Amino acid sequence: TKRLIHENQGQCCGLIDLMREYQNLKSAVSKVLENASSVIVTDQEDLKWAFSKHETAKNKMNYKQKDLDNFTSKGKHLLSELSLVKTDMESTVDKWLDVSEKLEENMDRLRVSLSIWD
Amino acid sequence: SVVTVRVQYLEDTDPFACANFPEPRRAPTCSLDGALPLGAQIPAVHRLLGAPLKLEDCALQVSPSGYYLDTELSLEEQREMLEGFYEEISKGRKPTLILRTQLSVRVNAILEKLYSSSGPELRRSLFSLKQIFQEDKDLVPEFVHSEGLSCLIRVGAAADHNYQSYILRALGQLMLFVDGMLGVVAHSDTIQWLYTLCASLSRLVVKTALKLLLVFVEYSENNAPLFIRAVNSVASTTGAPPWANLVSILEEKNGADPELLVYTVTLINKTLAALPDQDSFYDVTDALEQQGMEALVQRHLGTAGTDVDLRTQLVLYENAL
Repeated sequence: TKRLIHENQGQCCGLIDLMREYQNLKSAVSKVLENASSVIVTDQEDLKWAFSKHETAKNKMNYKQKDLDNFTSKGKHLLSELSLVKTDMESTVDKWLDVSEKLEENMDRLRVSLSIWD
Repeated sequence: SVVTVRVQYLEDTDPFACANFPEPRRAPTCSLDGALPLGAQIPAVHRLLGAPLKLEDCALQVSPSGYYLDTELSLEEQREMLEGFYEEISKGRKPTLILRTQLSVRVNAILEKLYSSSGPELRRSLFSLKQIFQEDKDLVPEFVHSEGLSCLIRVGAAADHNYQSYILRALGQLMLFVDGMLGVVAHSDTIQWLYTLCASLSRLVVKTALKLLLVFVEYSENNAPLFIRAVNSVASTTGAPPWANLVSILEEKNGADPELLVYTVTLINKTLAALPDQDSFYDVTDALEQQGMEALVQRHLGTAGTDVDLRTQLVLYENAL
């Protein structure tokens, strides 16, 4: 009978290592995210260089894009477990959507702005 | 003729936020009847599970097999679709069944939210749509059945370039699956919309529309005539000459864009390779020779700056004639 105590307490144990797991993963996530924000940047050689540079910003972008969707996959199967927390997730999902599109069409502008150089 | 199984429910009433774990982890046992219809049997197990599921919007998926049960015929009558099922039983194990929402109800909730939401709401939904289709391909047939394509077009045609580009990435997700592919082959309005999209000012959107149209013409050849007819209908409805959008890309108002130019030439090439009729062929090539095509081709084949792959596919053009 004493086991069912051990059981509920194991339920609390499994949820504790659960979000300790969420936290250690998130560490790397933060680093990646930080970098995502970082790569940002608001002559004719220069324009061309910019299109060729923003082209590597995005070669790197899609490069990291595979573990980035690993991140979207992990987050969706993350909030599967677990009121306060939800808004937090939504907040990073919207912030990252805005900077996903934002570096998408900022590199697009840099390509299409040495297009104004070509 | 009774059956003892392992049961679990799946909380999917909201498809834009599906949970991942079925509860409980340790599936409970209860006894059914193999020769009686399942509909009347669903309530005992539904209360057995205490699920927060609209019992009257529910559906059943065989866990390992994935089969969606017809809810009002017995177990013995759909035996031909449960081969792997009775073999698990025959092994003396208990097979597992997933309680979830009908694909119909889920696609219905989706069409509601697409038709009734807007702004940030609508946008979030479209991004997730991609991954949702990757991971349950089974929604795609019910989707085509509920005019979900009507919804997608009816939304995309009054939206901005990001909203439309996201729609198109999602749409490619649909077309990796057979049923969605079949829905696109059926819906002339869709391909018409993609042609309209080839005139977008977003050069990303144009590349994307172009590459999906390539996917469309590469799947089969039976849809080359359907394409050409859709294009004629769009050019005719819009007041522009047929095919004007591609050749406008070809004679570049903005300048050079090798990836789009090569994509376009391969597209028209791969449109050419699928017809034995030389007479409609000649009809069309007159319609093109009218617009000035030969000088554009000639002067571009002159300049040595053209990229080698683009050049190979355009010599495939010339070699055809």
